[PDB]
Amino acid sequence: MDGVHDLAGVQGFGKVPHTVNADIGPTFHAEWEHLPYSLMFAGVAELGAFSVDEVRYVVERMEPRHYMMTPYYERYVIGVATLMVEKGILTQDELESLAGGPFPLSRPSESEGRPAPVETTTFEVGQRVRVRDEYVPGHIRMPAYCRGRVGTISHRTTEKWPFPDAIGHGRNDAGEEPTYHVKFAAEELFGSDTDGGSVVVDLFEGYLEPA
Amino acid sequence: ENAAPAQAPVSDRAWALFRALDGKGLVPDGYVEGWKKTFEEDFSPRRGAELVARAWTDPEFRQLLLTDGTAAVAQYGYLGPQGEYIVAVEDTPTLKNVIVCSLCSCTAWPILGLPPTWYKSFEYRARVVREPRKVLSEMGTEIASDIEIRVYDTTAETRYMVLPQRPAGTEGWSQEQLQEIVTKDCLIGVAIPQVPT
Ligand SMILES: [Fe+3]
Ligand SMILES: [Mg+2]
Ligand SMILES: [Mg+2]
Ligand SMILES: [Mg+2]
Repeated sequence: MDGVHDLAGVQGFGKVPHTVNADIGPTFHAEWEHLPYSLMFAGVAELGAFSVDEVRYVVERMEPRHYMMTPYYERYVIGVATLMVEKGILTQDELESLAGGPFPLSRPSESEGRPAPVETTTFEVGQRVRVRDEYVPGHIRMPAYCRGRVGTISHRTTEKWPFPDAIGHGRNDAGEEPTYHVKFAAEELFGSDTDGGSVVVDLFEGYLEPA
Repeated sequence: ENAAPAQAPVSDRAWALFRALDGKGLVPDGYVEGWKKTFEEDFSPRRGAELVARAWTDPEFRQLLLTDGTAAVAQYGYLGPQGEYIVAVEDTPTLKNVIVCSLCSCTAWPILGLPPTWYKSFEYRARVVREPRKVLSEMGTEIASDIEIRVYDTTAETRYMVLPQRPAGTEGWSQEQLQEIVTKDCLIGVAIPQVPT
């Protein structure tokens, strides 16, 4: 999904709000902040209501201006609540009644997702690959900066996982794929407009093709 | 036009979500409280620091950590949620590694701790992939022009830690002394371990 959450390479932001080894304060800065992650795990591990991929996607589905003005932990409160409503576990009415006011949720999905790709290649370390020139309206774990770009395999994972574009929509056809650490030259991604060296993206097999 | 939607206070919304689920018997006794304790006390960069200090003083462990991070971390019992498949990346005299999750906040929780607010910032997520030298400089870390900066974007299930270079002036230090100078920011890759004057 080409949403505003795909921030890598966006220009116009100011300084990162940190200097090295500065005090970051406690793990949680408010008494509610442990709830989003804890309730995510309740949903995933205890209820079996959704996957972690579905949580990433529901946050991507926040209305774009809403996403951009919402603190991190609050995005997950909104995301988890949205999934609970979508899965029929909770109603928005009861959330708003308990909250004592408005509790707007993420927007409905506009894609049913897609299956794990039928035809893929097992790549080897050192091989040149290109990120498939594909557009996916639902969940995908490919940041747009690498779409259609060429890099070299530095690692093939020894484990395999469900294809995000499927599991992120709760589909039954996510299969399993390894992922690949694909190293791109900075200039491949940003031309002359970068001060970096290389960028390594961890890409599912189904996002790749031989160069 | 472009206005924020009406919303109840975030604390009220977050607790409403808890109460709605808890009131239906869907949250086990002490469940969120247990996670809070895990997040605050167990998931910690002190663990990553222990791993780095060991790698610095044990060539055999260093090689295991760099080839099978998961197995190395498992020896200490530090595998966990968001830290099940670990890859450690080695800084060298010509290579500086830095970690980000540009798409959200993905972090090796059990060994780095939960990500700090700044790591989740739109500024870091947008900028470090494209201008890591300037970002690090602004944060207080100068990387010379000849050192290649390599940014790892945490886009799938691999969870990363940086193994920084061991600084001069630490020869013969104990593992405890070495651990002390490996900070959370060293493990993320935005800082270099510092030796007191
Ligand atoms: Fe993330
Ligand atoms: Mg975009
Ligand atoms: Mg030495
Ligand atoms: Mg001594």
